Amino acid sequence: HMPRVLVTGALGQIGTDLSLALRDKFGADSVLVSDVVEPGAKHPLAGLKGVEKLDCLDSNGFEKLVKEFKPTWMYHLPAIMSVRGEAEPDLAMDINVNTTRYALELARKYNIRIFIPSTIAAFGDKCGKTMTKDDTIMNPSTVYGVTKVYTELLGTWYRQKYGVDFRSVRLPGIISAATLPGGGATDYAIHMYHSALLQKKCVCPVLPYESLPMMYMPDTLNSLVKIMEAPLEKLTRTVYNITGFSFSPSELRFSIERCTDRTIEVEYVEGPAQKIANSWPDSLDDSNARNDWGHQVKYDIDMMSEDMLRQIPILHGLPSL
Amino acid sequence: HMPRVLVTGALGQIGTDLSLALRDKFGADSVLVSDVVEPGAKHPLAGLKGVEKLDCLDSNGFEKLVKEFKPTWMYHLPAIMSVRGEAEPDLAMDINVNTTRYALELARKYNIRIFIPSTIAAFGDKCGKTMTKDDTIMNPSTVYGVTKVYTELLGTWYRQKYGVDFRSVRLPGIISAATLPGGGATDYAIHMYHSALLQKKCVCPVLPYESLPMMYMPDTLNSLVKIMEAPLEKLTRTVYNITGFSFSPSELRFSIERCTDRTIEVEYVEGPAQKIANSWPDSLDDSNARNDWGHQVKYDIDMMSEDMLRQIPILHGLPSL
Repeated sequence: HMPRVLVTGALGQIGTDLSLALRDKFGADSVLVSDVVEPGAKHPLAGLKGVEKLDCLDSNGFEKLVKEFKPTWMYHLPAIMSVRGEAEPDLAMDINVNTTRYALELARKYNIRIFIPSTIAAFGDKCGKTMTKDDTIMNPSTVYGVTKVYTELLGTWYRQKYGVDFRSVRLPGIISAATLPGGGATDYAIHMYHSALLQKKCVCPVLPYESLPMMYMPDTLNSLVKIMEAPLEKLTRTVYNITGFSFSPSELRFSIERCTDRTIEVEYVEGPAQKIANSWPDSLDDSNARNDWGHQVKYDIDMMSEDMLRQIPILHGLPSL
Repeated sequence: HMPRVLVTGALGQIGTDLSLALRDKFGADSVLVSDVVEPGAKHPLAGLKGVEKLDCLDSNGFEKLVKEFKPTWMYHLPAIMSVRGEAEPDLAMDINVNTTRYALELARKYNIRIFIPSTIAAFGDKCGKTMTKDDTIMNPSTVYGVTKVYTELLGTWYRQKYGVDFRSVRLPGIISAATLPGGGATDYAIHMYHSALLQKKCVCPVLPYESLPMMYMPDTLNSLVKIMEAPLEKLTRTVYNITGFSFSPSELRFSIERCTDRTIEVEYVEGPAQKIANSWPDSLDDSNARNDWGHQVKYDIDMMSEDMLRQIPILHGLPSL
């Protein structure tokens, strides 16, 4: 008595862990996962069955896959995110605007319950940055943000017009031990944990007191399954803020140093992430999600740090303790 | 010392009258106007020179025209509007989302000051319907509205990222004597004037006390030129509410009956327009436009009605007085 689940953009951070959690909960031939490239050699789902190559800009191949697999749920996860979007805006528009439109059409044509994530990047500096509401001014300063406002609104219209069961959350910063640190908006956090484990200098591009809403991956995974399991009648809206807890870089540093009893050498040197982060909320009001469908958080910042400092050596072979 | 002006979607109501006003102000070889079809036989600019056929979904033809004409201003006016958009959403998305993206890219590549209109249709029922602000919640219930929120935000991002001089107003209901009445959201108004002149029954699909922001075409034309003439430094934003005055159907009826001293036989019978109109503002706060660039209105509802009742017989040969 269980869903058939298509995941697109499955090689991302969320897509990888979600795919594995869905397989474990619903069995692996109940779950098909896809992405535009094949899993890299050491990628967590390299070698596994029921992972496919699919360019979501190839609308025929996209429909062919939906036609053959017959999903009842789809997690449509491809996105060019905030930092990379500012370098490759053509691709962010193609992915985040065109493949969203195709995905919604397929959800309509094939009767699929469709999850498309939005993001705190859909907010900008007029949002009311403290305990930001579900409904407020949306003035995003990144093209990624701009495309996600459109995705929210387009999905919602599909719901009203065609009865497409469109569901979404605005993802906060998502922390996990699998992620590698580059230049993403909230990547300083993961760089910080690596710096602590390697006992090397951490140059942090987000300013020390710039708070953001954040969550640890297990809580995210839980809520992403849970919003899809809810019956439609419990949902008063299509798009929900969700949060775990807020922190700034100085607070994260504090949590890590507390667990290790070692001071991280940190220099706060503004980078591209700062100006973006500063346009985003400090914290979200996620009370609609709590009330309608039971969004819950088990991790606080210190439980998260304990788990991160234990996992990262295991998953990436950095030094432990 | 004058602009070179490209108008796209020039056969619409605004496009036709604007094209003629720009020609008269700047000379006709300073103005190129285009649309996807040729002007119908009796259309106001049938026969004229410097009107072209161009499918704005043909991005090469679009660039070829910009390349050859070398505009310094572009009024990018094609749109599938609120009622028709609900019947042809594929076309509204193609036009209102894809051609907007092309137009902005061209404005960037070719250094063009670009006007793309938005609309009160970008608002929905959470906007704060009285004296709606420039910045508020945008929850449009029509696909046309959804695409215009995206246009606002995308244009604004082009401005910030690339220095594209993107300018926009949220058009209220626009009244003019040239328009013919069909099923558009605010077409009851024009049907009402025809009913009065023909002394026939008027079946009105908007409920009698449903107020909307409105303006008469000459004031619109004025503001559309004026926002483009402003120097960039006077503009504190890219998108401006503009209004003339608000009315409901009963108020319009009142104005017309007052000018004619004849009672119109009106039956208020809800149609598709009502539910849409009811999600839109009653009135707009246009004080930013007034302050930054001098938006001004000469017509009130009775001056408008006097002019409409004089023009419509002249332009369409209905009975006069």
